[PDB]
Amino acid sequence: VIWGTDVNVAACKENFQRFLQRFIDPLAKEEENVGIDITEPLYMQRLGEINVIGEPFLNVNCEHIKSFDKNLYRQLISYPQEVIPTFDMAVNEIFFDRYPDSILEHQIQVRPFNALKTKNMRNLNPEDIDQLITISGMVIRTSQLIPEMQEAFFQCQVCAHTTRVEMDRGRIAEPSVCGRCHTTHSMALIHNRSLFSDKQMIKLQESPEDMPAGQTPHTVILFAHNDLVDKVQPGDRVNVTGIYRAVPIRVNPRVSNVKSVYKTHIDVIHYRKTDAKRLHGLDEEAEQKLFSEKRVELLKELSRKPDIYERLASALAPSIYEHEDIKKGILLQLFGGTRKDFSHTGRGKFRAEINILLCGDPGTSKSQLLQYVYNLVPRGQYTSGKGSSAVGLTAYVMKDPETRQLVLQTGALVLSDNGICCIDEFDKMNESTRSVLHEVMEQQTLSIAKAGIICQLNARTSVLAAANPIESQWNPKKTTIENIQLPHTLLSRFDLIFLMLDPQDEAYDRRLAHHLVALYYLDMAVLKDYIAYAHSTIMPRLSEEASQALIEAYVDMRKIGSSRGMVSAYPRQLESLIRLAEAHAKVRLSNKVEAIDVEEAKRLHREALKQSATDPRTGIVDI
Amino acid sequence: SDQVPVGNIPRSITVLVEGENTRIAQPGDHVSVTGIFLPILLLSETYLEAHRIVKMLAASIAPEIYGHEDVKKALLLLLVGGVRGNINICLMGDPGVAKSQLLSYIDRLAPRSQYTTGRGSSGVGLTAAVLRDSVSGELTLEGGALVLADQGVCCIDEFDKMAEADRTAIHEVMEQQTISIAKAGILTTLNA
Amino acid sequence: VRDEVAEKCQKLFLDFLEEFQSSDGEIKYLQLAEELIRPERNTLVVSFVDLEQFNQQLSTTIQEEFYRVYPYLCRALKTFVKDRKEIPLAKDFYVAFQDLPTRHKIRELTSSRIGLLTRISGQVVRTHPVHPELVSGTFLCLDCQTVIRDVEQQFKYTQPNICRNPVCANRRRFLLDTNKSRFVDFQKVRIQETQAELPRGSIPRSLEVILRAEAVESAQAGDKCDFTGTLIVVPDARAETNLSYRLVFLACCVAPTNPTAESIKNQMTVKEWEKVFEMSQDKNLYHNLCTSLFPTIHGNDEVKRGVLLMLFGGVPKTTGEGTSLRGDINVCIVGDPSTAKSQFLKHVEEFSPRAVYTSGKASSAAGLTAAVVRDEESHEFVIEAGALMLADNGVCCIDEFDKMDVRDQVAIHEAMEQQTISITKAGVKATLNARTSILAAANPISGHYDRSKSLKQNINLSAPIMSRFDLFFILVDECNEVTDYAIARRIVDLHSRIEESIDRVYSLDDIRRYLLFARQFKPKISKESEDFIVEQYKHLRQRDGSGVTKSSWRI
DNA sequence: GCATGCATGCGCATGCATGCAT
DNA sequence: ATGCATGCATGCGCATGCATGC
Ligand SMILES: Nc1ncnc2c1ncn2[C@@H]1O[C@H](COP(=O)(O)OP(=O)(O)O)[C@@H](O)[C@H]1O
Ligand SMILES: Nc1ncnc2c1ncn2[C@@H]1O[C@H](COP(=O)(O)OP(=O)(O)O)[C@@H](O)[C@H]1O
Ligand SMILES: [Mg+2]
Ligand SMILES: [Mg+2]
Ligand SMILES: [Zn+2]
Ligand SMILES: [Zn+2]
Repeated sequence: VIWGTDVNVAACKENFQRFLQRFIDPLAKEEENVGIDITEPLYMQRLGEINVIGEPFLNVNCEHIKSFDKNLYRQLISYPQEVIPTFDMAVNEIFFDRYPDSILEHQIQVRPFNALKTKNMRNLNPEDIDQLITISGMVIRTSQLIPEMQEAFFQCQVCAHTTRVEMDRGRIAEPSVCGRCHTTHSMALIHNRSLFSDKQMIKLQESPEDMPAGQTPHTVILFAHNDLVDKVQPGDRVNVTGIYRAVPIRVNPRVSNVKSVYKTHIDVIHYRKTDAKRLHGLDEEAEQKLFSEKRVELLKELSRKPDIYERLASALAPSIYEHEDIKKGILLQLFGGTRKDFSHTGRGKFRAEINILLCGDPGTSKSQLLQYVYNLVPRGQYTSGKGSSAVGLTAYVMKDPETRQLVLQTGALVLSDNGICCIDEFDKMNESTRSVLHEVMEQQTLSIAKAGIICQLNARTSVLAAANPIESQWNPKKTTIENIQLPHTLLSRFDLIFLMLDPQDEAYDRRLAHHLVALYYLDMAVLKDYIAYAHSTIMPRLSEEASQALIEAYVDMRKIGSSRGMVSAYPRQLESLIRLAEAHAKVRLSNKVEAIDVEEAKRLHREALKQSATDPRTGIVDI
Repeated sequence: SDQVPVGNIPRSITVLVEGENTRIAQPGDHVSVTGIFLPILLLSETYLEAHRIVKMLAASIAPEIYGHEDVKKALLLLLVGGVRGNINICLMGDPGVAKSQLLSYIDRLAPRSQYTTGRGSSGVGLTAAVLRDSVSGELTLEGGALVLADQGVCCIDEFDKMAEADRTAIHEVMEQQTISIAKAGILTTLNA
Repeated sequence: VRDEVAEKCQKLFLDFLEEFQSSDGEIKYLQLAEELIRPERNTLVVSFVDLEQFNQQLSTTIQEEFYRVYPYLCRALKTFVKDRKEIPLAKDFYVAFQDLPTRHKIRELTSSRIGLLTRISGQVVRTHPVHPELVSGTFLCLDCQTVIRDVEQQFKYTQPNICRNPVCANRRRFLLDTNKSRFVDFQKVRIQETQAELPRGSIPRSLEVILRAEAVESAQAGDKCDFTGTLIVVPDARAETNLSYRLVFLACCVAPTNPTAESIKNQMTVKEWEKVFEMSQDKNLYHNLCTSLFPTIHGNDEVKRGVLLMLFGGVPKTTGEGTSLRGDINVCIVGDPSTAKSQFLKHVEEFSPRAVYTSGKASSAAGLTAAVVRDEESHEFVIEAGALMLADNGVCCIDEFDKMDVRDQVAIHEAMEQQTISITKAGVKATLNARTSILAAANPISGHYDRSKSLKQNINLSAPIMSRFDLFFILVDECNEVTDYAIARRIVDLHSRIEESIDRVYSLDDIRRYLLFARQFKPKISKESEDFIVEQYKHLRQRDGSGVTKSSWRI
């Protein structure tokens, strides 16, 4: 080892070799130890799984290392650069000793993770330079691949001999003399015969959610190498484990003088997606290791019970009283509809997601529901009234930080792809901003045509909108359309519209007061697993009975809505019904859509608009 | 503003911070700094090197104002606060009953406080804006009056005359306690 | 020092060229190279599937070592053509390959594929003017007057490292003789990743391609093409005596992704011509095409016929006074919400090969018309085409036409009227042709069509742009039970049977081929047709009498 | 209640003049 | 001794904010 360190190579190697065979955790449960016998050593089983599959990478938790011993953990945290190759060679030796004749592409590498989490980046000090650090953040920019040279190829002008030079300390010393003809300065570098590696630059936005008073959000720059390139996408919330670096800045490109103040930099070695509070992402849904057979059996047994649907509506948000219909609609939005493909038909993309609007007085808990949905669902975005512009959404023109690449930069709606976008104070939004939503809510695509840029982007986003009456009060003398004041085209694209009113019931007031005062003084993991399994396994289909039921429901809806004063019906609404039915099919884990789902969708649609209580010929609601 | 001469504009100075003195000063604070005056290279540019930085019934709010006995306990409860436990208070009145003096007294009494008069601090004055850096040479976000008044008390005078966007931002602060900005070059959620 | 692999590749490729027997017994490549006598031809096209049937070892070596082997293959081809024919020694020759059985995504082009043979797909966004480029220059020493020839330039202006005379050892004084140098054609193109390869929340990536020699001619802007070539690093850690780089793609052949009446007839195969003839001799072509392009849409046959007539278009003419007569047709649609208004535009998108679609304020003024920017390697300027220019001789779809700004509407009116875009910016003055046909969708001011008001009072459109449109369609949602039942049947049938509910008579490719063949014709007007048109116009004008209720549009 | 005219900041590229580090 | 990076306008393209006019 280099001077200034107390790390001993042989001792660390022996310690890691012993640890890979001796470590056993009794507290580990089958909830996360999938396909591994807890009674047997864990990391040996992981190495066996690696041998079976052939993946040359192994993941090691830092907490396990600390539990085994503290000296090794401290040495690894302090000096990763020397410790990591020792771990790699020890793992390679053990793997080749236990499993001969195995075939791979290169030696096995080790990636540590779950080190001690720094609460805030701005709390770091120069003492922490070149140390292992873990971060939590959201990706907003990813650059293109950059090649970095590792070996250099040199050719002679006269004799044309082939030589190779390996980079050392980041600098390549080209030979000044030949090897066959001994001619001075006769060697020329060939770029295309060299060896290159991938490098990518990513940008993170930090949000530890426990910021001090008056602290603004922070932006961090990360660099990824090799296979880690393109493992994340913009809008994803990830945990990054890596190393902290400091790089000097030149005064100018053509002068060797550099500034005394250095530049911060971070190198990435590990990514983590799982979160203890949010739902599973799309990356996990494309794997088979998520669910153990016991949990699958438990979920299948639970799904057979009839009330589980309502049970789910009870388990969505226990902090908000009642509102069963709203919770059921939110659950149906979360499940979603069947994503059919219509490329051969020429009709184009078909929206399989549900958009929901909530209208009511300001003294309502719609904002709490929006905040809960935003915090619960990954890839969620939040906007409020006039704070967002038409150009703020979609994309806007910005130059590359170095050259004139004309780099389009994504907006809130694009970052909400395959996610949920919540809008509060939908009334204050201008017509220019609603013009974007007009295309987004239906075509699921955005067309951009500006100077030197012509492109189409995917905008598969489901929208939760909140609105208010004219005078912040629901005037009984005015009709629903008058109170809402929204265009028919905009309202027609919403699958469900929930009108929240105050009936002034004494029992309701007593219950609300009791719940609010008591606030002073199902398992989430089970719900997450059930939702993921339902969403990633079953593609519902509908039968003839559902067809006839939907036709009858459509004609009945048109007859009901023919009267003036109420919200009229359009053929598009019919499609909405189908989506809702499909959502119900995902609730019961049924691949076939039955009449029960259609009836439930019709009931929800009828109850959402309060059409039963509303006077059909005057448009005035009176309970 | 007290030391500014007649008809002039306040002047600015630059201070460098190193060592354990770092992370002491914050924007909007009244501070006293003891340091050395040194130039930078026959003209030269000057700067300061800091050595020490320092910060500068009970219902008796504004004894100068007669009456309003029941209008002063509410201000005390606002200052104390709840256990979200925030409190917002609005006073509507005919002109000449001296509402502004109470707001000024509240602003002076509170440790972290901001006071707004009207359109002179509208738009960019609230929320936040993106500006170049002195050291890094890149773009960073600087907050407005609401951001500075985080975990404090803000005072607004002539509330009815404010613009629609400012009123919507104030409503968002009151109900959600966070500001959401999504415009060209800005995509942030600020805690207020 | 000997390059053994290169020599073996030369030998095997020469043997393949000399020995490959076709299905008819002769050699295709001998006859193909017999056409290389002309000075305008320098590249020979060789198929890869034929190589797969000749030497798998040679195929693998070429695929895994394309950059190292390609100049030696060029030398072998030069020797072959020199042996087979009397050609001046100054001419050079190149080889191209087409039928690669695999494709790679743009985002899949990692650094591990540098120097290998790949085939990708993309969309052209911009093209640069033709230029000459050095290959191997000749340098004269200023000290000892020694002539140094055949120095490789690669991708930078590289002088000889040191004088080949050991005594001289001059490294900084040389003269370049342009007369004795070696040149080649060079063009730069920009390509964009297609929408089908876009991952979640990602913006399409841009790549740079370079075309040499005859391949420079093709790859026009706005096309969707497949390229075959290699990935090579170009300079843009530091070296020392005892490094910034970027990725650039070199392409060998460019092909259409999905592929003058006599020329069209000759190009088409026997079966394609048979299908065209079968289509031509059917009256139901007027009806069947309506079912072919719009299978799912129920009713609205008038809109379908108008769209077909707009697609086919007319014949433009010029007068003796210097004026020009329009030959294109523009169509406008107005209707109640959800009356299948936006489906026609999407169908035209999917069917037409050259179509650009815009909506409301999403397109800026610079987005339309064109832009002018600098050339990166010369004093010239290049023009970035707008939406209208990309849809030249095609169809441009505009949805939410009322939301467009007044300036944008004025620009659109100018484009419709003069059919020419004039740019006078950045020291560049130019005029460009935009012969497009516009299909537009609009909504009433109140959101519903007023039956008791005229068309002018229902749409917030200026009279000039209103008068330019040829056909206006109005759709009203009738509160009829039978229509609702019919629409519901079709919607539920489409949702129940994802792909089995379509019974198209002709495929879209056949329709595209027939349209391409038919658009070349220029029919004339018969004598009796003149009198018939005069009488019919007289009747149409007589319809405007005061004895009948007011019409919504005057003639 | 909203689109537009009139400043103004932002980010950028391009052209003209000059002053000296390798 | 010579060629180049930088300081100082200026056009280009754009978004954003304030005022008003129908
Ligand atoms: N109750 C009161 N006791 C003492 N002074 C008062 C009282 N009400 C008003 N004043 C005087 O009248 C003036 C009112 O001015 P100002 O505070 O600007 O009124 P407002 O705040 O209503 O616009 C103050 O200078 C204050 O000295
Ligand atoms: N005549 C019709 N035949 C079949 N489907 C229809 C018809 N009219 C409307 N639809 C259905 O209703 C939807 C209308 O949406 P869209 O065409 O976007 O309305 P608009 O273009 O008026 O905004 C389409 O998805 C289409 O499937
Ligand atoms: Mg006052
Ligand atoms: Mg439409
Ligand atoms: Zn040599
Ligand atoms: Zn010489």
